[PDB]
Amino acid sequence: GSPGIRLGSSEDNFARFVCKNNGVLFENQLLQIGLKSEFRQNLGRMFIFYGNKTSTQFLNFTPTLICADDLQTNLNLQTKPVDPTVDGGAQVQQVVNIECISDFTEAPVLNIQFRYGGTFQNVSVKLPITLNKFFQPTEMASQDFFQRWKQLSNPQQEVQNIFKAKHPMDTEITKAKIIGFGSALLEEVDPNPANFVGAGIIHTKTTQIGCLLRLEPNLQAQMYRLTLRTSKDTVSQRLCELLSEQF
Repeated sequence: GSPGIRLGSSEDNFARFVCKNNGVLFENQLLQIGLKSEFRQNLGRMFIFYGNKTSTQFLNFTPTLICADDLQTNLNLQTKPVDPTVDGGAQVQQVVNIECISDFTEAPVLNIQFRYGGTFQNVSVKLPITLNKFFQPTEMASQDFFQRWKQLSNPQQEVQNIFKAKHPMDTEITKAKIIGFGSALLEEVDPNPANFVGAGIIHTKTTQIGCLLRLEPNLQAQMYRLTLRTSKDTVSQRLCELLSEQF
Protein backbone atom coordinates (compact mmCIF):
# COMPACT_ATOMS: atom_id res chain seq x y z
CA GLY A 1 0.00 0.00 0.00
CA SER A 2 0.99 3.66 0.33
CA PRO A 3 4.23 3.96 2.45
CA GLY A 4 4.77 6.32 5.40
CA ILE A 5 2.83 7.25 8.53
CA ARG A 6 -0.92 7.07 7.95
CA LEU A 7 -2.12 9.80 10.29
CA GLY A 8 -3.75 12.79 8.64
CA SER A 9 -4.01 10.59 5.53
CA SER A 10 -7.01 9.76 3.33
CA GLU A 11 -7.47 6.38 5.01
CA ASP A 12 -6.90 6.89 8.75
CA ASN A 13 -10.20 5.26 9.78
CA PHE A 14 -11.19 3.39 6.61
CA ALA A 15 -10.57 -0.01 8.22
CA ARG A 16 -13.15 0.58 10.98
CA PHE A 17 -15.90 0.62 8.34
CA VAL A 18 -15.39 -2.73 6.61
CA CYS A 19 -17.38 -4.66 9.24
CA LYS A 20 -19.64 -1.87 10.49
CA ASN A 21 -21.73 0.76 8.74
CA ASN A 22 -21.93 3.59 11.25
CA GLY A 23 -19.37 5.94 12.75
CA VAL A 24 -17.09 8.95 12.39
CA LEU A 25 -15.01 8.61 9.27
CA PHE A 26 -12.98 11.82 9.62
CA GLU A 27 -12.53 14.72 11.95
CA ASN A 28 -10.31 17.78 11.90
CA GLN A 29 -10.70 21.02 13.85
CA LEU A 30 -13.42 22.39 11.60
CA LEU A 31 -15.35 19.45 10.23
CA GLN A 32 -16.55 16.04 11.30
CA ILE A 33 -17.66 13.49 8.67
CA GLY A 34 -19.95 10.73 9.94
CA LEU A 35 -21.48 7.82 8.03
CA LYS A 36 -24.63 5.71 8.12
CA SER A 37 -24.86 3.04 5.41
CA GLU A 38 -27.42 0.39 4.44
CA PHE A 39 -27.07 -2.24 1.71
CA ARG A 40 -29.40 -4.69 0.00
CA GLN A 41 -28.69 -6.95 -2.99
CA ASN A 42 -26.09 -5.09 -5.16
CA LEU A 43 -27.28 -1.67 -3.94
CA GLY A 44 -26.38 0.62 -1.11
CA ARG A 45 -27.33 3.92 0.41
CA MET A 46 -24.68 5.88 2.32
CA PHE A 47 -25.67 8.94 4.36
CA ILE A 48 -22.67 11.26 4.78
CA PHE A 49 -23.01 13.77 7.66
CA TYR A 50 -20.91 16.94 7.54
CA GLY A 51 -20.73 18.60 10.92
CA ASN A 52 -19.51 22.18 11.30
CA LYS A 53 -17.51 22.18 14.57
CA THR A 54 -17.10 25.95 14.64
CA SER A 55 -19.31 28.93 15.50
CA THR A 56 -18.84 30.25 11.93
CA GLN A 57 -20.85 29.39 8.81
CA PHE A 58 -18.98 27.58 5.97
CA LEU A 59 -19.45 28.69 2.35
CA ASN A 60 -18.97 27.01 -1.03
CA PHE A 61 -19.32 23.65 0.75
CA THR A 62 -18.65 21.27 -2.14
CA PRO A 63 -18.38 17.44 -1.69
CA THR A 64 -17.42 15.54 -4.86
CA LEU A 65 -17.04 11.77 -5.38
CA ILE A 66 -13.90 10.66 -7.20
CA CYS A 67 -13.49 7.17 -8.68
CA ALA A 68 -10.69 5.78 -10.84
CA ASP A 69 -11.77 5.10 -14.43
CA ASP A 70 -11.70 1.38 -13.72
CA LEU A 71 -13.73 1.80 -10.52
CA GLN A 72 -16.46 3.79 -12.35
CA THR A 73 -17.24 0.82 -14.59
CA ASN A 74 -17.69 -1.50 -11.57
CA LEU A 75 -19.36 0.87 -9.14
CA ASN A 76 -21.99 3.50 -9.91
CA LEU A 77 -22.48 6.30 -7.36
CA GLN A 78 -25.18 8.96 -7.55
CA THR A 79 -25.92 11.84 -5.24
CA LYS A 80 -27.95 15.04 -4.95
CA PRO A 81 -26.08 18.26 -4.18
CA VAL A 82 -25.92 19.57 -0.62
CA ASP A 83 -26.47 23.29 0.17
CA PRO A 84 -23.11 25.11 -0.09
CA THR A 85 -23.80 27.13 3.09
CA VAL A 86 -23.40 25.30 6.43
CA ASP A 87 -24.10 27.20 9.68
CA GLY A 88 -21.65 26.87 12.56
CA GLY A 89 -22.67 23.93 14.76
CA ALA A 90 -24.92 22.59 11.99
CA GLN A 91 -24.81 19.18 10.42
CA VAL A 92 -25.83 18.74 6.80
CA GLN A 93 -26.57 15.37 5.20
CA GLN A 94 -25.71 13.99 1.75
CA VAL A 95 -27.05 10.70 0.37
CA VAL A 96 -24.99 8.54 -1.97
CA ASN A 97 -26.94 5.90 -3.91
CA ILE A 98 -24.71 2.98 -4.79
CA GLU A 99 -25.00 0.27 -7.44
CA CYS A 100 -22.33 -2.41 -7.66
CA ILE A 101 -21.96 -3.39 -11.35
CA SER A 102 -19.18 -5.97 -10.96
CA ASP A 103 -16.68 -6.86 -8.24
CA PHE A 104 -14.14 -4.14 -7.39
CA THR A 105 -11.12 -3.48 -5.15
CA GLU A 106 -10.54 0.28 -5.27
CA ALA A 107 -12.45 2.72 -3.04
CA PRO A 108 -14.11 6.02 -4.10
CA VAL A 109 -12.57 9.20 -2.74
CA LEU A 110 -14.72 11.93 -1.20
CA ASN A 111 -13.22 15.37 -1.71
CA ILE A 112 -14.65 18.29 0.27
CA GLN A 113 -13.77 21.89 -0.43
CA PHE A 114 -15.18 24.88 1.41
CA ARG A 115 -14.50 28.41 2.66
CA TYR A 116 -14.02 29.08 6.37
CA GLY A 117 -13.10 32.53 7.65
CA GLY A 118 -12.23 33.60 4.13
CA THR A 119 -9.86 30.64 3.63
CA PHE A 120 -10.02 27.66 1.26
CA GLN A 121 -10.22 24.31 3.05
CA ASN A 122 -9.65 20.97 1.30
CA VAL A 123 -10.16 17.43 2.59
CA SER A 124 -9.93 14.10 0.77
CA VAL A 125 -10.97 10.84 2.38
CA LYS A 126 -11.56 7.32 1.02
CA LEU A 127 -15.17 6.20 1.35
CA PRO A 128 -15.63 2.73 2.86
CA ILE A 129 -17.67 1.14 0.09
CA THR A 130 -16.14 -2.35 0.00
CA LEU A 131 -17.08 -5.55 -1.83
CA ASN A 132 -18.36 -7.35 1.29
CA LYS A 133 -21.12 -4.75 1.71
CA PHE A 134 -22.92 -6.56 -1.12
CA PHE A 135 -23.14 -9.86 0.74
CA GLN A 136 -26.30 -11.93 1.22
CA PRO A 137 -25.63 -14.32 4.09
CA THR A 138 -26.61 -17.90 3.27
CA GLU A 139 -27.40 -20.26 6.14
CA MET A 140 -26.91 -23.92 5.29
CA ALA A 141 -26.40 -27.30 6.97
CA SER A 142 -22.94 -28.76 7.56
CA GLN A 143 -23.41 -31.30 4.75
CA ASP A 144 -24.45 -28.59 2.31
CA PHE A 145 -21.42 -26.50 3.30
CA PHE A 146 -18.94 -29.34 2.69
CA GLN A 147 -20.58 -30.30 -0.60
CA ARG A 148 -20.15 -26.74 -1.82
CA TRP A 149 -16.61 -26.41 -0.43
CA LYS A 150 -15.57 -29.48 -2.42
CA GLN A 151 -17.05 -28.22 -5.70
CA LEU A 152 -14.14 -25.79 -6.13
CA SER A 153 -11.72 -26.90 -8.86
CA ASN A 154 -9.99 -23.70 -10.06
CA PRO A 155 -6.88 -23.09 -7.92
CA GLN A 156 -7.17 -19.30 -8.48
CA GLN A 157 -10.54 -19.34 -6.74
CA GLU A 158 -9.02 -20.34 -3.39
CA VAL A 159 -7.04 -17.70 -1.46
CA GLN A 160 -5.35 -18.46 1.86
CA ASN A 161 -3.61 -16.14 4.26
CA ILE A 162 -1.82 -17.02 7.49
CA PHE A 163 -1.34 -13.85 9.52
CA LYS A 164 -0.65 -12.53 13.02
CA ALA A 165 -3.64 -11.51 15.15
CA LYS A 166 -3.90 -7.75 15.68
CA HIS A 167 -6.56 -8.25 18.34
CA PRO A 168 -7.23 -10.62 21.25
CA MET A 169 -8.91 -13.87 20.24
CA ASP A 170 -12.18 -12.94 21.92
CA THR A 171 -14.66 -15.44 20.51
CA GLU A 172 -17.69 -13.13 20.69
CA ILE A 173 -15.88 -10.21 19.07
CA THR A 174 -14.68 -12.52 16.30
CA LYS A 175 -18.21 -13.85 15.68
CA ALA A 176 -19.49 -10.26 15.60
CA LYS A 177 -16.74 -9.28 13.12
CA ILE A 178 -17.62 -12.17 10.77
CA ILE A 179 -21.35 -11.33 10.90
CA GLY A 180 -20.57 -7.64 10.32
CA PHE A 181 -18.37 -8.58 7.35
CA GLY A 182 -21.53 -9.91 5.72
CA SER A 183 -21.57 -13.68 5.33
CA ALA A 184 -23.65 -16.05 7.41
CA LEU A 185 -21.71 -17.49 10.36
CA LEU A 186 -22.43 -21.23 10.35
CA GLU A 187 -22.45 -22.80 13.79
CA GLU A 188 -20.99 -26.28 14.33
CA VAL A 189 -19.85 -27.07 10.82
CA ASP A 190 -16.08 -27.46 11.11
CA PRO A 191 -15.17 -30.50 13.27
CA ASN A 192 -12.64 -28.35 15.16
CA PRO A 193 -14.68 -26.19 17.62
CA ALA A 194 -12.10 -23.40 17.41
CA ASN A 195 -12.70 -22.69 13.73
CA PHE A 196 -15.25 -20.31 12.21
CA VAL A 197 -17.06 -21.12 8.96
CA GLY A 198 -19.03 -18.66 6.83
CA ALA A 199 -21.08 -18.58 3.63
CA GLY A 200 -22.76 -15.96 1.49
CA ILE A 201 -23.33 -14.65 -2.02
CA ILE A 202 -21.73 -11.40 -3.24
CA HIS A 203 -24.28 -9.56 -5.40
CA THR A 204 -23.39 -7.40 -8.41
CA LYS A 205 -25.41 -6.31 -11.44
CA THR A 206 -23.47 -8.58 -13.74
CA THR A 207 -22.68 -11.65 -11.64
CA GLN A 208 -23.53 -13.36 -8.36
CA ILE A 209 -20.54 -14.97 -6.64
CA GLY A 210 -20.99 -17.79 -4.09
CA CYS A 211 -18.45 -17.45 -1.24
CA LEU A 212 -17.26 -19.77 1.49
CA LEU A 213 -14.79 -18.94 4.23
CA ARG A 214 -12.94 -20.77 6.96
CA LEU A 215 -11.04 -18.99 9.75
CA GLU A 216 -8.70 -21.17 11.80
CA PRO A 217 -7.16 -19.73 14.96
CA ASN A 218 -3.73 -20.89 16.15
CA LEU A 219 -3.93 -19.97 19.82
CA GLN A 220 -0.28 -20.59 20.68
CA ALA A 221 1.13 -18.65 17.76
CA GLN A 222 -1.61 -16.02 18.05
CA MET A 223 -2.11 -16.35 14.30
CA TYR A 224 -5.03 -17.17 11.99
CA ARG A 225 -5.31 -19.11 8.76
CA LEU A 226 -8.08 -17.62 6.59
CA THR A 227 -9.28 -19.48 3.49
CA LEU A 228 -11.68 -18.08 0.90
CA ARG A 229 -13.25 -20.30 -1.76
CA THR A 230 -15.53 -18.41 -4.12
CA SER A 231 -16.81 -18.70 -7.68
CA LYS A 232 -14.58 -15.82 -8.84
CA ASP A 233 -10.81 -15.46 -8.30
CA THR A 234 -10.85 -11.66 -7.96
CA VAL A 235 -13.58 -11.91 -5.28
CA SER A 236 -11.66 -14.53 -3.28
CA GLN A 237 -8.64 -12.22 -3.36
CA ARG A 238 -10.46 -9.02 -2.39
CA LEU A 239 -12.48 -10.72 0.36
CA CYS A 240 -9.41 -12.39 1.79
CA GLU A 241 -7.51 -9.06 1.90
CA LEU A 242 -10.41 -7.25 3.55
CA LEU A 243 -11.20 -9.88 6.14
CA SER A 244 -7.53 -10.50 7.08
CA GLU A 245 -7.18 -6.89 8.32
CA GLN A 246 -9.98 -7.36 10.88
CA PHE A 247 -8.56 -9.94 13.32
